Amino acid sequence: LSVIPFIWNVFKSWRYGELVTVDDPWGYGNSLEWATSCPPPRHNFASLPRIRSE
Amino acid sequence: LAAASMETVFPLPAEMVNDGAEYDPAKDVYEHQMHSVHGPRNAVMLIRLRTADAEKVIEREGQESFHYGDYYAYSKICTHIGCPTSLYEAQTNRILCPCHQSQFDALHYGKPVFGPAARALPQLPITVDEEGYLIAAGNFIEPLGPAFWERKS
Amino acid sequence: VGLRIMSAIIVGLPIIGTWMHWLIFGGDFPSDLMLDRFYIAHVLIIPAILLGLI
Amino acid sequence: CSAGQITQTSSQVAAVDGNQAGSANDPVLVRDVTVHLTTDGEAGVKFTAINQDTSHTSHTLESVTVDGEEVELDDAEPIERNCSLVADIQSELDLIEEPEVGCIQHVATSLENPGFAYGGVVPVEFVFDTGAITIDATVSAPVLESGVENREV
Amino acid sequence: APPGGVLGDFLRMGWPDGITPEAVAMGNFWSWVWVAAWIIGIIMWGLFLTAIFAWGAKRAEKRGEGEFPKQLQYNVPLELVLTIVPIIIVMVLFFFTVQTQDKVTALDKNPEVTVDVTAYQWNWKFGYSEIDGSLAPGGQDYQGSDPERQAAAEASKKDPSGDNPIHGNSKSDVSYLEFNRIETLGTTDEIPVMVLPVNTPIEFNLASADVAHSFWVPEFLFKRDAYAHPEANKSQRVFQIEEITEEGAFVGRCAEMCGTYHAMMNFELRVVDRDSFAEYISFRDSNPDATNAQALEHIGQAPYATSTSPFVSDRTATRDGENTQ
Amino acid sequence: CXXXXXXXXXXXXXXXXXXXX
Amino acid sequence: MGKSFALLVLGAIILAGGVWYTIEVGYSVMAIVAALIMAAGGGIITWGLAVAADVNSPTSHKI
Amino acid sequence: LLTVSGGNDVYAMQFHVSLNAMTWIGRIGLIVGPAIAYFITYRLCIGLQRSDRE
Amino acid sequence: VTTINAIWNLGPYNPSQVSAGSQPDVYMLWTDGAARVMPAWELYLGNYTIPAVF
Amino acid sequence: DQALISEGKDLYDVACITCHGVNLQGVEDRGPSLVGVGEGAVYFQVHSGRMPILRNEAQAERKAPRYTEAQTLAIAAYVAANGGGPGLVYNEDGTLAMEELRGENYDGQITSADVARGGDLFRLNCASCHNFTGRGGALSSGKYAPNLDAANEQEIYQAMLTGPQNMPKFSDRQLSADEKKDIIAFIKSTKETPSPGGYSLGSLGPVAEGLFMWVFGILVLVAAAMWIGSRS
Amino acid sequence: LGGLMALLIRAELFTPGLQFLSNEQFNQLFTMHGTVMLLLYGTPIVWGFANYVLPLQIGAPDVAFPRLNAFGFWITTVGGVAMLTGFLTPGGAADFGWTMYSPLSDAI
Amino acid sequence: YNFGNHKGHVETIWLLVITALLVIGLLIHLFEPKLSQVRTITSRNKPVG
Amino acid sequence: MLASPPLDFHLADSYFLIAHFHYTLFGTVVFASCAGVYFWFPKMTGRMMDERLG
Ligand SMILES: CCCCCCCCCCCCCCCC(=O)O[C@H](COC(=O)CCCCCCC[C@@H](C)CCCCCCCCC)COP(=O)(O)O[C@H]1[C@H](O)[C@H](O)[C@@H](O)[C@@H](O)[C@@H]1O
Ligand code: HEC
Ligand code: HEC
Ligand SMILES: CCCCCCCCCCCCCC(=O)O[C@H](COC(=O)CCCCCCCCCCC)COP(=O)(O)O
Ligand SMILES: CCCCCCCCCCCCCC(=O)O[C@H](COC(=O)CCCCCCCCCCC)COP(=O)(O)O
Ligand SMILES: CCCCCCCCCCCCC
Ligand code: FES
Ligand SMILES: [Ca+2]
Ligand SMILES: [Cu+2]
Ligand SMILES: [Cu+2]
Ligand SMILES: [Mg+2]
Repeated sequence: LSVIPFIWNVFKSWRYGELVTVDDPWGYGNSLEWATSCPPPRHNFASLPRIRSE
Repeated sequence: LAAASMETVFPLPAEMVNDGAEYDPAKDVYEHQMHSVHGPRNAVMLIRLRTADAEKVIEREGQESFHYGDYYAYSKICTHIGCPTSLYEAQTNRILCPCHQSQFDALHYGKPVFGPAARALPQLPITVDEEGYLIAAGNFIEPLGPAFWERKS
Repeated sequence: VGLRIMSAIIVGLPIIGTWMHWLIFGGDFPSDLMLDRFYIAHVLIIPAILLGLI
Repeated sequence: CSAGQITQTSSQVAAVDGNQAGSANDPVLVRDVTVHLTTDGEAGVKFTAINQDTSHTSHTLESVTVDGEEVELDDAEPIERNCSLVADIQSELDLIEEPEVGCIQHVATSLENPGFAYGGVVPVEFVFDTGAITIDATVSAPVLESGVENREV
Repeated sequence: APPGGVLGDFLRMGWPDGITPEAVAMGNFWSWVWVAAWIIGIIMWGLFLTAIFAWGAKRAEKRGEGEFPKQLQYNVPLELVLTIVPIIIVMVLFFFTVQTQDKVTALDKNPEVTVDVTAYQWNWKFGYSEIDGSLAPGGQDYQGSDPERQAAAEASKKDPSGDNPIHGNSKSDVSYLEFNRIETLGTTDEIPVMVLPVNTPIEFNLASADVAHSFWVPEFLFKRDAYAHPEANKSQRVFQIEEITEEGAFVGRCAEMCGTYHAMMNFELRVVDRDSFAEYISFRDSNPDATNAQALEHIGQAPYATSTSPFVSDRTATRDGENTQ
Repeated sequence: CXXXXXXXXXXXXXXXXXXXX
Repeated sequence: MGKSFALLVLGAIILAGGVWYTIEVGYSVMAIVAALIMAAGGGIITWGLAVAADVNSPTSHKI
Repeated sequence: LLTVSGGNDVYAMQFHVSLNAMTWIGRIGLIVGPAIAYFITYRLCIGLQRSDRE
Repeated sequence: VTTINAIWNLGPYNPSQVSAGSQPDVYMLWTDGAARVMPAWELYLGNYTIPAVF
Repeated sequence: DQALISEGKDLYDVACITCHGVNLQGVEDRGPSLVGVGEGAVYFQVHSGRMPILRNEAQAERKAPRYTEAQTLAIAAYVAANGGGPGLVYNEDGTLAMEELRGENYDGQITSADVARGGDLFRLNCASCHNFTGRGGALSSGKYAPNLDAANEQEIYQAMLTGPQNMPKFSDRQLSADEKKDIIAFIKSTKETPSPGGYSLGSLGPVAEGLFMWVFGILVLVAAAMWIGSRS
Repeated sequence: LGGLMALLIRAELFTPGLQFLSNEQFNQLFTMHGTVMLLLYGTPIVWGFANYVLPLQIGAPDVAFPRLNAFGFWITTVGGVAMLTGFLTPGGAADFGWTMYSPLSDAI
Repeated sequence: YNFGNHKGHVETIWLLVITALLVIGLLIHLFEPKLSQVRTITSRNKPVG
Repeated sequence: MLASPPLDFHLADSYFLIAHFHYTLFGTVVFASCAGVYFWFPKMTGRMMDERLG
């Protein structure tokens, strides 16, 4: 029965559900994928930052 | 005929017989006997049921005396489009038509239980002669083969 | 068996079903003239029409 | 889908001539019961009595009655447990041999041939020391020597 | 040496009390291992809970804490010590593991009775191969193998018509099987009962007619796969026990997927007195035409399995939960 | 819709036997 | 808190119904149906608990 | 579907499917098969149109 | 290089004997497939019959 | 023989006892009674690799044999001791006839006069369930009549002597020895004779000739047209 | 799809006796359940978080072999459809577990 | 399709399921349902604009 | 516990094993997979999933 809320959540929030207006909506994301738009461009990157750590 | 067997039989009248105790290797009956085998509605399948199965048979009204103990004879011509229904299943006791897949129940007076056929297989009355031979005791009650406009009273 | 199927299809027609069968086959199936009507329709009648239409 | 609770393999039967009685919770079983009648007017009964009674009690068979007259048994010993009493006409019993491994007893039978019809069904009745088993059994000719039997014609 | 009473009962988690010294050793090991596992689990879960109740977002707001605290990433020495600790734990555990597993896998227990177990699809068949002269019919060491019944199997090795594909032997070489005089055969409607003595070293010889099965006795706390041609597979087909301490009837199940009626091939062990067993053997030896149930009745036992019942074979029955015979 | 004359009947059992001794 | 307690009570009564219903239908096919009943009851109870534990520590605000 | 079901005896035997199942596939498939075919084909045609415009 | 219509395997036409499948040619299969998937829908009027083939 | 039964029951006491019983009386929903089936029914079921059944379904399958020839005959001997029915057909010596049951008038090859008669017999009774040339056919619900290529002549004889599952039983009174031998002649002649003209597309008929052309034949000609013409 | 099978298994085990399933169709129900969740769910979910995030996490425009990457998805789907076709046969799917223990899983 | 010669209901349960799915689909197609935009803010997400 | 043969004698091919690899499979491939879905959903789709439903 868990499948029921899960499926409804995925289906509903795919079309509706809050728009993300920020690059990194979870706040303190610390990996390169949180340096792009949501969703990312076709080629994943409109720019690259300076990578100095993990 | 052993129990759970099927055999095609044809209307062999008394005067077209050459076999048996009175056989002369001079009489020619082959040409006549070919007429019966080549008749459009002549073929009849004779089934010997197991004694356990013969007690589960439901007969049609008016055709209750048409069997000889364990022998039931049904017309071989399908009641859909007249293909020969000859795929007799020994255990399921269904007769399957090769052409279009109709299953006629052998324990329900040939009533179809699948496919496009709507009417049950006609049954032939049979009995045994004084000499000891299987004979037809009567004619079919109803027209054989596929339906037509002016068929069923 | 194809001819048996075809003949029994025609014979089962609502009104003109048994009268049509006797007109095509020249009687009950099978009949003497049946394979002669089929042969002439096959070597001449249809190919003439076909060639003309083509 | 065809491997459900009702399958077309589990429900199959012995595919021989003549039925049986008793399945699971019955002390005595009879298997493959017919009234054999040789072409040249020699009669008898074929059956096989299995004593599978959990409470070892050693059933013995008193008599067999086909329709009206009894059958000549051959003073068979009582069936103890997981044993078997195979009976047939003597002519068809010389073809097989008594094992020394299990406990199987071969017995010959005979009748008076009152007038049984091939293909007919008759109410065979076994009377043991304790109980009687009544079953309808077909009348059939014994199996032919396989591969030697041509046509007279 | 189980820890205490009710606590010890809890630690078992339904582990049967065990009727064998082997089972006792395994049970003790299991209880202690669970004691340690529970401790470790409690610590790990305790930390997971304190992560909820202690380290929070607006838990750390009353104290004027801001965001981004400590930001530590490498406590080197703690990492090395928290690597070593699991190593020590697993090593000390493995010592006891190898210590315990030696008891069961030993084959030097000097058995006083050997049983030939033969698993087939789908039932069991037991035969008394050797019996010590002590508890023997007359006194001479019982020698249960059939002269001609076994030699007939030994002759199945080569197909008379050319068929020796498997290393110059018949594809259906049933010769690894052992045929005996006193054999209990299990039917679909009669559960095979293997009768054993008490306080005696028993040996079991396992083989399979066709497919892989598994001789599991929950009370033994032990199971072993029986394989067709166990020698070729290089599987030890023999296991021994010191003795059986308890008396009564114990279930046994096939714990290996083997076709359809896998859930329906159960056997029973009837452990009886020494003298009684001897008498049983004497009766069944002098009465080769008798049945196992009759022999069991001879020694005052229940003729049929008490811990198990045969399954009703009818498929479209049992819908109402009546699956026993 | 249903076949007008195809109708099951009520019946139980019968017996037979040959002649000429 | 509003939706919660209602869901808990509805779930509880359904679950009780299911538990009671199992006892009549012994080992039949209907035992499966009664299992579905109690599963639905338990599901509703946990749904109520989940909504209760969300309005306590919410992560999403109504705009 | 008409062609396959006209010859579902040879399909049943060679491909190990129930003949009754084949009959029912033919019966039901003549309603559900065309509908799915239309949906997929329409969407794919518009997809091909879109790729042209890009 | 390929066999078609091996008529020697089949015998002379006999109304009483038949084979498994026994399909017409590929172009005629749709008509034969129509007959298989049509249910038993006979109309029994007063002393008349419309076959299920109609 | 006695040792035959002895060793013949030994194989049966570890293989055929689950879904058959101890006294071959059968089980509720596992298998029938083997009483009266005969020495010829055990041969067909065991040798052809049809027995033992591994799972209940629409129809039991032919597979790899579990037992050899000798073992099969031992099991058959044990079974026939519980009331015997049809037996194996032998020849001049005590050997199982194989190539001798390829026609009534068989000497060293099939007589063309035997295939003619055997053909019409085969067509009358078994052309329906099987194909014209025994290629196989479908049945009611997951069942089918198998292709006849895999069976030897003894298996053919015993197949129509006993009636395996849904096959009817053809006793010697119904189809005589000569008729059965003629049927075998036709079966073994149509199998072992290559097509006079072409690559017989599994002998299935109009359905296989229409797939070779309508799917593969036209594709080659399209490829030729695509080669000569343009893509614009 | 794999869960629908676990529930059917789990429903049958509710009470003693075979209520709606048989041995044959219970055995082929955990074989297919345990398979479609290691090889049709588990592994096919490993390469989805891998195919999405890995190029995004290393700063790549695309994967090395994009056209081969598209083949890995389609072959998995075909394999999944192939293994489930067993249920559309009268006998049923495979009924030997997810491990093909021998000689249980041979011609014989 | 439910009217004819067939004794089995494994095909009835197959017909009714498909019919139910078709009816559900046609009702969705008729009473075209729409949903609202979820006007929420999760964690460090910014409002539209 | 399963890794020690003295303990695995009683536990092999039982429901203790079944319980074990459902804590590890349903552990990793279900809990962490769903975690990954909720985590990366904004990245994959530019929308956020409902917290209450989650
Ligand atoms: C080009 C791609 C082609 C893909 C097509 C794939 C779809 C095929 C689905 C196959 C389902 C088959 C399930 C089998 C079911 C079965 O065998 O049941 C039979 C009755 O068949 C039925 O009704 C099922 C018919 C319903 C099928 C619906 C098919 C519609 C398709 C076209 C649409 C869906 C897929 C769309 C894919 C399109 C791709 C694009 C996305 C009756 O049983 P029976 O032969 O009587 O035997 C038993 C005794 O043996 C035994 O005693 C027992 O006791 C008896 O009860 C009896 O069962
Ligand atoms: C489920 C396990 C099963 C096992 C194991 C089994 N059988 Fe059977 N047997 C059947 C079933 C079911 C049938 C029903 C007919 C069929 O499907 O062929 C059958 C039918 C037969 C027949 C056909 C009898 C007839 O005319 O109806 C013979 C002979 C036979 N079995 C012999 C054997 C022999 C010899 C073995 C030797 C191991 C064996 N069986 C093992 C289940 C089994
Ligand atoms: C259904 C009607 C039916 C008829 C009529 C029929 N068979 Fe069969 N036949 C079957 C079925 C079904 C089987 C499979 C039974 C089994 O293998 O358990 C079969 C099996 C066989 C086998 C074993 C096949 C093999 O590959 O080993 C042979 C040989 C055989 N038939 C030949 C014949 C011969 C010869 C005739 C007639 C002169 C005949 N059959 C008539 C249905 C039929
Ligand atoms: C964080 C780890 C916490 C450690 C808790 C230790 C609790 C186990 C007590 C051991 C009692 C030994 C009794 C005995 O002789 O039984 C024997 C050995 O028992 C064990 O297997 C204990 C293994 C415990 C796991 C190892 C963790 C050790 C951590 C290192 C710190 C010392 C078995 O009895 P038996 O041979 O059957 O007669
Ligand atoms: C437009 C139609 C397209 C089809 C999409 C397919 C998805 C269908 C799934 C339907 C799910 C319903 C949505 C829903 O209710 O979720 C939400 C409520 O939450 C739940 O469903 C939780 C309960 C689930 C488990 C307990 C079940 C107990 C009842 C027993 C049932 C047998 C709907 O509320 P919402 O407006 O989304 O916030
Ligand atoms: C007789 C042909 C009429 C065509 C009707 C088209 C209906 C197909 C729609 C199914 C797909 C849903 C969008
Ligand atoms: S002709 Fe017999 S069903 Fe069509
Ligand atoms: Ca249950
Ligand atoms: Cu087992
Ligand atoms: Cu097992
Ligand atoms: Mg294991």
